[PDB]
Amino acid sequence: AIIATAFAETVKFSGSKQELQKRTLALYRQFLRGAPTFADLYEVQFSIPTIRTKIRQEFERHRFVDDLSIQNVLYAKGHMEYQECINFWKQQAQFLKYFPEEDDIQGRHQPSNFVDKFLKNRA
Amino acid sequence: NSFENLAQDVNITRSGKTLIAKGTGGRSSRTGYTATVFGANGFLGSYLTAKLAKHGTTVVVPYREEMAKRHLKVTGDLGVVNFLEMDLRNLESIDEAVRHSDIVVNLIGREYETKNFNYYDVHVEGARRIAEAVKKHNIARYIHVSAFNAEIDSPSEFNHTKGLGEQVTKDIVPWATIVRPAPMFGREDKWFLDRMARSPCLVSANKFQETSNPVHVIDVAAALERICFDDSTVAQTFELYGPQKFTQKQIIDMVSETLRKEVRHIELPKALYQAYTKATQAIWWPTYSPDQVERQFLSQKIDPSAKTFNDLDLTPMELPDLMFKLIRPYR
Amino acid sequence: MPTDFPLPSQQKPNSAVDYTLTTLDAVANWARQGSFWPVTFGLACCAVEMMHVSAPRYDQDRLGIIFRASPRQSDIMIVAGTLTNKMAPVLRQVYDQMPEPRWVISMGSCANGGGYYHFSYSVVRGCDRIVPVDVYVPGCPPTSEALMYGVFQLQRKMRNTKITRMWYRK
Amino acid sequence: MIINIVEILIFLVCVLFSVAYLTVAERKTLAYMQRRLGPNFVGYYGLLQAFADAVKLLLKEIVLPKESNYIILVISPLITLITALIGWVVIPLGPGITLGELNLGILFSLAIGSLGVFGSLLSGWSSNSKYSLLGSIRSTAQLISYELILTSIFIIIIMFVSSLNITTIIETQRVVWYCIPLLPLLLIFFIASVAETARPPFDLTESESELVAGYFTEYSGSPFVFFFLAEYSNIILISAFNGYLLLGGYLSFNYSYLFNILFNDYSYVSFLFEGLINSSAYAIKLVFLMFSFIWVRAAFPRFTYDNLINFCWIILLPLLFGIFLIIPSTLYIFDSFPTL
Amino acid sequence: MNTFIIFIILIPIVGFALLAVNILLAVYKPYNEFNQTRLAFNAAFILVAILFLPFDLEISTLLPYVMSIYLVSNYGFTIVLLFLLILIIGFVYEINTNALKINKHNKPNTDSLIYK
Amino acid sequence: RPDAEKRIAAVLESFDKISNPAAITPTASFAKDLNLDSLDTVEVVVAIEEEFGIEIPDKEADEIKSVNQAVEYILAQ
Amino acid sequence: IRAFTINFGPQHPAAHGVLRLILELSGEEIIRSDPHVGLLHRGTEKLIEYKTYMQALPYFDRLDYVSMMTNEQVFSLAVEKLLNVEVPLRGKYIRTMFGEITRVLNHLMSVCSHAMDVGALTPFLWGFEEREKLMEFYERVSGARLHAAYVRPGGVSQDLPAGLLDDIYMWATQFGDRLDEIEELLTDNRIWKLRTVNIGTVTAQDALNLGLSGPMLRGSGIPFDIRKNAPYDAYDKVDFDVPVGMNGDCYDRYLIRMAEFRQSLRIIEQCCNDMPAGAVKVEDFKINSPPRNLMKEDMEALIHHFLLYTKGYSVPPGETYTAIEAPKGEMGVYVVSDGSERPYKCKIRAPGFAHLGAFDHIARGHFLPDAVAIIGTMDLVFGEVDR
Ligand SMILES: NC(=O)C1=CN([C@@H]2O[C@H](COP(=O)(O)OP(=O)(O)OC[C@H]3O[C@@H](n4cnc5c(N)ncnc54)[C@H](OP(=O)(O)O)[C@@H]3O)[C@@H](O)[C@H]2O)C=CC1
Ligand code: SF4
Repeated sequence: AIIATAFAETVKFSGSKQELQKRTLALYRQFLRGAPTFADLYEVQFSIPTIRTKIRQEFERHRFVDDLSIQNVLYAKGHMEYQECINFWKQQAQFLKYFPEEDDIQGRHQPSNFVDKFLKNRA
Repeated sequence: NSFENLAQDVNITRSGKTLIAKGTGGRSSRTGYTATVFGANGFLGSYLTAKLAKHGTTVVVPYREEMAKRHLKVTGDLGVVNFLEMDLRNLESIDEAVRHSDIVVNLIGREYETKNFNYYDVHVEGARRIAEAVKKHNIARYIHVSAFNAEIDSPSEFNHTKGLGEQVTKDIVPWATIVRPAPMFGREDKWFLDRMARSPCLVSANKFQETSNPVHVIDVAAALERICFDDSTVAQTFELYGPQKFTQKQIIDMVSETLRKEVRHIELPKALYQAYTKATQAIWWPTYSPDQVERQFLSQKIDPSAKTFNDLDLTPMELPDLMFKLIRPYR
Repeated sequence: MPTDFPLPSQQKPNSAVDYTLTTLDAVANWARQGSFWPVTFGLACCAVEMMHVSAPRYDQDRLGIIFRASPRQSDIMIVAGTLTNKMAPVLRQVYDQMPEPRWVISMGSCANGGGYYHFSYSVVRGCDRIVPVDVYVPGCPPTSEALMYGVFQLQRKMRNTKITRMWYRK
Repeated sequence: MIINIVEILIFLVCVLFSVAYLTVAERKTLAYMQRRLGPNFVGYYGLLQAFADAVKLLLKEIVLPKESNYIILVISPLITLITALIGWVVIPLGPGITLGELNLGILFSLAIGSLGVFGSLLSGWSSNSKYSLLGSIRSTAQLISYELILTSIFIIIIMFVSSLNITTIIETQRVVWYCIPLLPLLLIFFIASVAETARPPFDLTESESELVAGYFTEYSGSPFVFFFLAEYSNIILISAFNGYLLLGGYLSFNYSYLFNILFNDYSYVSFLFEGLINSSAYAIKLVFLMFSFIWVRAAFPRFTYDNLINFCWIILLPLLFGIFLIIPSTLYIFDSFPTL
Repeated sequence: MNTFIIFIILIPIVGFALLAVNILLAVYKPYNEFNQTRLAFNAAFILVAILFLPFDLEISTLLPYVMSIYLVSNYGFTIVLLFLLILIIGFVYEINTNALKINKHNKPNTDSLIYK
Repeated sequence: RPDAEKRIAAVLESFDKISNPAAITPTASFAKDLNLDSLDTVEVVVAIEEEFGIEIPDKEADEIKSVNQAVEYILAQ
Repeated sequence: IRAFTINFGPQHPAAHGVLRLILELSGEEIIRSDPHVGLLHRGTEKLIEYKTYMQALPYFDRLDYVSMMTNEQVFSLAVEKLLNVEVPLRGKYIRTMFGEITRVLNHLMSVCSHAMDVGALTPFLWGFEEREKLMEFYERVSGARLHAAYVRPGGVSQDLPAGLLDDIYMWATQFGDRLDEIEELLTDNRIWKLRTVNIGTVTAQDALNLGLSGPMLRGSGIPFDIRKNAPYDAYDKVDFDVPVGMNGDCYDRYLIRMAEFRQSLRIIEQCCNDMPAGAVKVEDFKINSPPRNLMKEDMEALIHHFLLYTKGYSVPPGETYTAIEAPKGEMGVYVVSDGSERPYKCKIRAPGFAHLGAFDHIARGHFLPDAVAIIGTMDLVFGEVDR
């Protein structure tokens, strides 16, 4: 097993926060470039800018982590999920994990106050 | 996994039975509503009892054929979906199928006459036969469905008999809740998109200008389930119409612009049109109906004095948003 | 219409039309019973037993069973072995490209209600949650005798298919 | 007009009604070849099951892939079927008894087998998946490459005949068969015979493991009975070719010595019995041969495609040109030249 | 009126009786139910059929000879044997050039461990 | 290329987080003038190359900090 | 730019296994491969930390579901090495010859299944028949068929019937004819010899660098077998030749499997002649159950019979890696004892795991029908590889 697959890289740990930031920026560019491929491949119901506004907000989730190396494991997980989606390795059932909120508007009586929590004793 | 079905947890039903939805609402959970859906193998019924068994209400399913009954098992847990056979004829089977049902609906409507059933059979007579036993058993939240354009008047014997069935449901067990949906569209609908998906002829009258607003079927099912459980639905007629009225030329052009094909057009008048549909009744697989001829000159007659989607906090979707999805695999 | 009518489980032929329809139904169900083409789905400890039915002790060719391992020619599918999270969309897709007079039979105890892996994380808790299964074959090494018996159970169900009698809508 | 429309029906129930029980017979053989019982649940001694196969197969649906032109998936089953069915004219059944006698027999006999490739090449193009296309390529290349040597020994057969009429060959073959002088010809013909049919000493191309569940198209329905029946018609059609132009076609022995003992005069009973025994000699050769195809189908694994093309052009075909140099020479040593 | 011409005409109608019998007897006809860049070859796929044409063609070239072989006694022998002896060396061009070799690049690394 | 920056402005206008769409000058800083982020940078740059269908390398993508540099790069095709 | 890369098998490409397997074909030549395993991956190791060793035993005949008994054996060996107990003499021989009839079964399945995958249909039935004869011999000893609730970590579950040791000899005389018979149409066999002469060469040092073992490593030429290198279970006390191949081809990996029938039959000849007498379980009632004769009579046997079936037996802390020679290869197991009665952790080394891991070092350059003959002689049953 001398040789890798198409997009897989040797994992390597950036010594600085800036080099990590450079890799993450290139990575978001890779997702954003491959995003119209995904809607063709995974045959999804919805549009490409919805994919893009998810890929933005997922990195918005982890914008505010302090550590170098916790962002390093976070980058490696992101690169592996890129590796999955760029091929046929995930299937569209597993691809549509990332949009639970889009496909169905939730339903009647989403509990907001204390009372709607209370009448179904917090679901 | 939460109860987005109910408003609450503890519900006594109208007939006085106590229902406590234990667990957290998922597939393994139990809600407690014993429901019965007549004709559930039909196209509305599959989407209906899917969402109805998604939260673990016990769904009593009466069937007619032993083969099509099978693909509704998968949407329920153990004891959630159950099956039992019946004919519209044998009253004892009606009597049996609703003995413990909290709630019950009947989407029985057949667009063509068999050699054993007519419109007067399966719309006004059989509905009487079943809701009589509903009155005999004090079954709560009885729901009856009729079609759009359900008049007393002649020109479609189907539509002539739908309003007759409405009046019978208003007559006996008189608090029964009547819903009239629009034309419906979904993945493999009955005669409205899959007939428009592939067609060697595509002929009908009117020069393609009958008017309606079609509703996506899952919106009808969610609307029905949100009806099913609350108050403020009892004995109320329900117009369920889509967001914007269409014409057939508009619809078919919206289909063909995504197909990027020449959907054929013949549009010959009524006289030669009728006698060809006359000969199709002797064939066992269902064909276009000779009484579906008449509804082509008819359009969506909306009653203003009814209650919409926005009664129950729902907004259905628009057909132009869905056109890429539903007739995608014919590309 | 009559207020009383016999159930389709309880009805007998009385019209000469019904004798004709019942014999034609018997021919259709009979050709469906004899010729019998499942698809090789088997994947685990529940697949060697599927091959044990093809073995020369408990033959299936004498039953007409043969594994056209191509789901478009298959009548039914034998879900056999355990069923994981990672596989299950492929199971659904293989169920999709099957012709309409189909069935599916759950060979193996993992294949119904999870079995021995009912509490694992990456497992489907029985193939109820994917496809509508009509006969279960219990047994964790679900016996060749039991697997054949499941097929005979399914063939009895095939004898009671009534594809012709339902045109009269009985 | 009346006696010919029955002449074709009796041949139909002689052939089409027999090719089904061929497919039952192959299961019975491979049962006893692998020490198990054949079909026994279905009929009285487990016969008839091809009817239960077909009638079920006629009741399944016409699901069609979205990538396939449906007309093309109508044409290729039909034309492969009717190719292997209109190959049935100048099989001879006794002396001069064909469906239509015509002096160019072998040319029709061989051009319709030449048409036999044309359906299977056309078939894989529908549902234009890359594996589905390249499988049709791999099938058609061997399917022409041994169609060469199948064609190419038919001329050295008629280097003893010099006449294209098929029933002339057997009357030439009364003095001696052709297999018993020309023995290794039979061996290379037998492997060439199972080549042009989809047989798995050689049919690697029906590899479901290699393709995405693809045998050829998995196109099933009453489409499926068409290529299937065409395949098993191809089986005993090339058996029939093997029967007449290489083996004893309808000949058993002299049998005039027996007849002058039995009858005293020509009568319809005498024609009946002689046509019986000629058809039975043809039958016994044909029925040993259909068994031999299974008898080699059982005992051997499949090939590599590299093996298959190496098996055509390097090991078989120069030996075929060696035949082309020795049999005109053996013809040339003696006077020996055949006349029409 | 001859049964020969009846035979080739009746069988497409028999095939139609087997063709439309599914369309009569079936139901539920069609429900809902990457290939970006490459295709791959060697010359061993593309060459077999192209080289097949002269070797198929020479059979039909040799075919008028075998009917008339008694007339061309001891001399059409000589002509056709010259024809064959041209074509046979035409064949043994390719087998020495190995035109149907589809050889593998799975070489076991012939070159040894030359070090330092 | 004439009126290329008009198309660049047409693509750049279609976003959010822009307090002034009329602040699209040919010398508009991304982070400073347009008030954009590090993710907005490659967002608009990939939107540009998607508007043209051309593909760009990584460092030449990384260094474009103003639309002036985009119109500087734009004539690589 | 990349090949038109395929999915090899969703369902039924290689029999007995879900072989999803990415291939990149450039001339019908594999430039590289990538098998995704995980399709059977039940996650059994997460489970076996929550059950007692008493209960944890039939996890492992589910693993490697064509050779159950070596898995049973290797976990019993790991725990007996961990517990510092000793199975008695009768137990050693009975476990030994069951671990060798399971070898007969494993090669009898694997060679014939590989011949079917290639296309030879006749051993695929002639072998499974004799496998049914061996299903019977699993059946008389232990439970049903194909999943034996057998060798315990105390040794053996129970004694034989009264006459299996006779009856297996009546079988063992005729297995030689029934084995040479299938040998007669695959060993010389110019079709098989063509398809398998140098296909997938495995050199020596690359066989070591890929961690391979069993018949593959012994096919490459290195004479290594756990039955004779690091012996156990009276494989010392039973004379037993071992075959060793010459090339790195699949043909040595075939011929060694043909040879091990001839070897493991000689096992049964030297076992059925010299089966001793003695206690078939371990001597004490503190790691396995007392017999049910005397537990209804003795007070002491009940509390052992109860604690072994509520708590189970307590294990000293520590960790072991016991690996033995499965017929697939070296199967290992690495158990980490808490000192409690659940194993704190237990890794398996399934043998086909590294065989699958060594695929695209071997499978480069070969053809796609050649990419099938490579499959079933590294024996990817796929019950092993994921778990
Ligand atoms: N756009 C539309 O199609 C419109 C339809 N509707 C009504 O909504 C309901 C469901 O819609 P849709 O899915 O399209 O139609 P369906 O396919 O559901 O109509 C047939 C269903 O009712 C059953 N049915 C009919 N007659 C009988 C009978 N004698 N005995 C037992 N069952 C019978 C059928 O049984 P089986 O399962 O055996 O076939 C089947 O379940 C219908 O009542 C319809 O009239 C109202 C407005 C719009
Ligand atoms: S039935 Fe038994 S052998 Fe089969 S998957 Fe389940 S546990 Fe495994």
